[PDB]
Amino acid sequence: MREKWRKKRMRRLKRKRRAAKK
Amino acid sequence: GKPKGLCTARKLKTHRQEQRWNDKRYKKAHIGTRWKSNPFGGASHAKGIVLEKIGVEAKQPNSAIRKCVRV
Amino acid sequence: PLAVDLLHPEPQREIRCHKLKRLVQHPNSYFMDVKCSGCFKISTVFSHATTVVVCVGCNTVLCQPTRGKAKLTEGCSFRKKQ
Amino acid sequence: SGGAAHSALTEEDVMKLLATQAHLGSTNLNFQMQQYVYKGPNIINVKKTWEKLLLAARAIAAVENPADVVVVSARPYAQRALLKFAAHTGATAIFGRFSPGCLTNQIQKTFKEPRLLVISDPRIDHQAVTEASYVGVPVISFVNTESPLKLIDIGVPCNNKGERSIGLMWWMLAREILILRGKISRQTGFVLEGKEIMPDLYFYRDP
Amino acid sequence: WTPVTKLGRLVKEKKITTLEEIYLNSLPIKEFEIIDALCSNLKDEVLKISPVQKQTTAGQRTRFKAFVAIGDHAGHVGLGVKCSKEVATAIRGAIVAAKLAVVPVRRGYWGNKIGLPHTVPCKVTGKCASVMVRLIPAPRGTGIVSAPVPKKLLHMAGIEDCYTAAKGSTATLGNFAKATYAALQRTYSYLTPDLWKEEALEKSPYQRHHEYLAR
Amino acid sequence: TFKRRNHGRNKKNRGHVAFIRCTNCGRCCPKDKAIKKFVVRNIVEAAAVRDIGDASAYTQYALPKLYHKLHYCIACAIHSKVVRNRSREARRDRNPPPR
Amino acid sequence: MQNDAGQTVELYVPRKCSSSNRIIGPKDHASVQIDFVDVDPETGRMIPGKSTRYAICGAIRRMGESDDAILRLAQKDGLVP
Amino acid sequence: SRVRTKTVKKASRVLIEKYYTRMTNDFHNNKRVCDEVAIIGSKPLRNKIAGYITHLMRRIERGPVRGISIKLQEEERERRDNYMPEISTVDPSQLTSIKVDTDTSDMLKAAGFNLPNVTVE
Amino acid sequence: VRMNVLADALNAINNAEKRGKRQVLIRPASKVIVRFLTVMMKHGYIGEFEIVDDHRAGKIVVNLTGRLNKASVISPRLNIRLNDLEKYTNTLLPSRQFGYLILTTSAGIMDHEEARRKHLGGKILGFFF
RNA sequence: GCUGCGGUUAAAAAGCUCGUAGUUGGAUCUAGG
RNA sequence: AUGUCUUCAUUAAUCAAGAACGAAAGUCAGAGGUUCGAAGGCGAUUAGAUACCGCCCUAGUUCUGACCGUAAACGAUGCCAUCUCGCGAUUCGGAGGGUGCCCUGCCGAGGAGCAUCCGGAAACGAAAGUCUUUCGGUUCCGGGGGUAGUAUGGUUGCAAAG
Repeated sequence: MREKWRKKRMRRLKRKRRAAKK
Repeated sequence: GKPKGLCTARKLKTHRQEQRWNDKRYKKAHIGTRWKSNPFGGASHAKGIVLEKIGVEAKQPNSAIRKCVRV
Repeated sequence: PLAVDLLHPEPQREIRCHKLKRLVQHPNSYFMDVKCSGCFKISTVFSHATTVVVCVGCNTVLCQPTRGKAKLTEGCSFRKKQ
Repeated sequence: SGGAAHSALTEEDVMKLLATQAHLGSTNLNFQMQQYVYKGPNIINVKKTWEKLLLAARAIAAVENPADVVVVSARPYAQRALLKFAAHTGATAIFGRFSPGCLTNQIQKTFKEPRLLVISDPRIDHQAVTEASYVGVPVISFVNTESPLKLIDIGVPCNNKGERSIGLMWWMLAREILILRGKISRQTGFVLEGKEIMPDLYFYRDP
Repeated sequence: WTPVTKLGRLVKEKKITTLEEIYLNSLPIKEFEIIDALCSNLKDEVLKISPVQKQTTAGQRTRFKAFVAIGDHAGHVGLGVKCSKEVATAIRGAIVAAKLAVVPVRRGYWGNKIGLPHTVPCKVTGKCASVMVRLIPAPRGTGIVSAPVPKKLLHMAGIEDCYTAAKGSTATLGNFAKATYAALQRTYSYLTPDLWKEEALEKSPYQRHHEYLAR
Repeated sequence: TFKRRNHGRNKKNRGHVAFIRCTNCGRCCPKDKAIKKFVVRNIVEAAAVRDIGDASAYTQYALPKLYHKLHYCIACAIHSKVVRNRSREARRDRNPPPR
Repeated sequence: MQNDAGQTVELYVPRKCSSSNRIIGPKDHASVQIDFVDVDPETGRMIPGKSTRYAICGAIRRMGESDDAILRLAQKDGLVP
Repeated sequence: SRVRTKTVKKASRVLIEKYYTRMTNDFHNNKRVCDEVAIIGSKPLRNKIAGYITHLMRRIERGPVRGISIKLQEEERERRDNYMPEISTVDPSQLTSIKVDTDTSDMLKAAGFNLPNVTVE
Repeated sequence: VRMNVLADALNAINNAEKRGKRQVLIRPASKVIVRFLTVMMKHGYIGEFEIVDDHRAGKIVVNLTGRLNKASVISPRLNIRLNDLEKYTNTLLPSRQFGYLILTTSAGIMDHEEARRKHLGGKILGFFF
């Protein structure tokens, strides 16, 4: 539960980047 | 383990070339953007003009202000 | 032991060794003349027979297949062949 | 042994073995003791026992100074046998616990420099075997069918687990050492200064 | 000096006069006076003194470890290590340990067998933890192609010409020296064809000079 | 560092083992890993067997027993002291402790 | 080892195990050298000063084959039938 | 408390070993003999030694005590060791009807033996 | 799948020698194995060996003299010329005084000394010392 | 790192299997005198 | 797997690309909805408590038909062949005896355990051994720590994402 939350954070950031680029 | 057959020269050479790209030195020297990224463009010396002067806080545990100039 | 005669192994060991791991391979099976009380016809039969060997005209079952050596029917004796 | 008929196994000698049950080794067997076993308990080969006993006797006699031969045992049954063997053969005896460092610690006042070491049981006296392995001291040992032969030079197959067989085997070793030394002879028997050395002397007596 | 062992008694009585019989019979040596008496040309050197610390309740307890290499430059070399509270005592104990650990080294020829042996008989590899040292024969005049630490040990052992290949954490002085020591002492354990000839076992010194020992 | 040769379980020749719910905490633990104990006890405590016997309505009545197979997860087992931590050497000892 | 113009300039020739023919190192302390006294068949007394020497290396001794190795060596030399 | 230190224990052991004859079961007697046989620098120490000596004597009377060598006890032990019966229990005279199992199949035959006394069960 | 009977045989010999055994059994035999063992015999690194026939590849039983440090196979069978024979020997053998490098030439199977004397190259087979 | 590295825990065995290209493939033909 | 004096006769091992299967969660459609239960809402505890604890519960958890293709998917150890030790137990089949059970230092095939050469930085490993004495065949992977499995491009997917 330390790097898994980093993965979750990065996934949220990637989702936001996808929404912005779209 | 690595291949050892008498007719595996292609595989050995191709694998070695492929894995050379995972080497920091080889990649640094053959990447292709070295000239564009390096300020001196591959030279040893360069000339410039002064703009301002700054003091940089030396890293811990050293305490001092090193006196550099922006060129 | 360090000194073991591999060339001439002990016969008891050779008998109690796996058929493929002997100095020279040899099957553990054999052919036998089966004699069944009655028609008294000697019939050659394989020890580990997998089919049901039948009398020629005597028309009776001599052996029954199993997982190992064939099981001779009751009342039938057998003698190994050289 | 020796390729001679005068040193062969004698009728009464083999008799004593069956009398004392010195041929019934334990039900566990060692691949290194496959040799001294003829076909519950495992019955050992009396001829091989005799030959190994003679070989051990010759090895011990090779030590011209009897004190240098050291006999070590910790089994309670073997204390009488060890004391009698030491007295008769002029050897040195170690009873009970073997203090670690006898053979490796030169500063110890218990320090000894045996030229030859004899053991009642390798497993019981494992410490002595390990210590001898540091100074290169040859080891003879009374070993049962399941005993380990690691670092054992001459293993005399016998029933060292028994109550009476151990005493009989120690008595036989002393007898052959003295026979081959000249203090006694086969015909006269085990006698010194006119006193009959009887196996029951070595046999274990319960207090 | 009052010997406390049979070997020491024999050496003091001069019934054993060279280290060669001791090595032949594989008799353990437990008194450095034996080596002192049987090798009068030994010279020693302190390879390194390094402090080691043990954490305790009231700080760190510091003891110094000394590595010493002794040799005669004529085929006998030994390596000792001693850790003690003081550098002087550590050095003395390391010298004693090296003396007790002195071991024989076999020399050989690279090509033509003319003159005295100068190099190792064959390629010999020694190891200690991670440091592995391989000694390879070299022709005359080559010198010792090696790092300083193995070079010192080879000089003490008397090898004049030798190539070296060292691998692992060679910065560990102790392990480097011990690997070199193991490689050097492998020389008289490697079985080459010239030692195939069967020899006859002779009486050990204990067997031969037993009269004085008993007396 | 690997603490145990068996990796804290009893799983050999097996891919997946169904789990059990710990008797105390309720946590899911693999059946091989969970510590099991079979407790057979008198239905009445030793201090009241005599009272129940004297109050019995029958000349000779055998008092029944409770049989419970309890599974504990590692945490609750340690907390309840069904098992204890052992030295490095004593960890390899597999014989059940004296009862 | 022979070398030079025919001279031997080895420090010493090491012993070899009587059973496996392996060199016995100067620091092989698990090796042993057993001696058996010679006996004349009839009287059964040791001949003074006469013995047979056997050396067994530490590797074999530790492997536990020293027993059988000594027995086989004695059988070869006739000390045992 | 009342645990005797190694000093007292060693002194008592040495005194018992060297002057067993003078050591009786009486504390006053042990104190007196200690006074003349040992130079002890403290009266409490002397009394502790005497008390432990009496305690040790009480056990010596019951039986041998490890760490203490007593002349008479060792004579008794060596007599028990030297005990030797009139005739061997393994003499062929006594060995008459020994019951042996089938091990005789060849163990006592290929060896070249035909023991009359052995009886195969 | 077995692909180098010689490699397996030399591995078995090496293991037996390290364990100190007096005889070792080599599974499927072959002419190459026989010639390798014959060269080792001529050079005295093994005792006599007996080829057990069983109407198949057969077996060998070799007597070990306890004199072999190592017997190894070089795979694949590289081509060695007379000019680099010296380099290969210096690379593979412990010393110039002993140890042999086995080649397979047209003249047959020999050691590097015989190959040099006859001025022959060929394919490398293995080495022992 | 072909000679010549490493992949349980330090970086590194694909979740597992089938499979084309590639790579590698058991013993056996004239030995002797 | 075992048994086989049955048949073919090299037909084999490993495998870029390619393909099947692939826990749980998750998505789509249709049935079911007991239990438990993300999210949600309350009662507690706390300085706060968007938590641990308790109560009521929605998706889900179940089935059918399709997607995704990821797990500490672990033995953190690729597959095939071979050699090196001891002991006694265990599952399956066989052989020989005795009365389903017992015996055979019985034979193979598994799955382990403790006596273990050698190996390893060590922990430890009958393999992680038979390697500077390197070299049986073959596939994949690593090259100081981060930036970062991120940006960009490509591709698959309904999406999440791979």
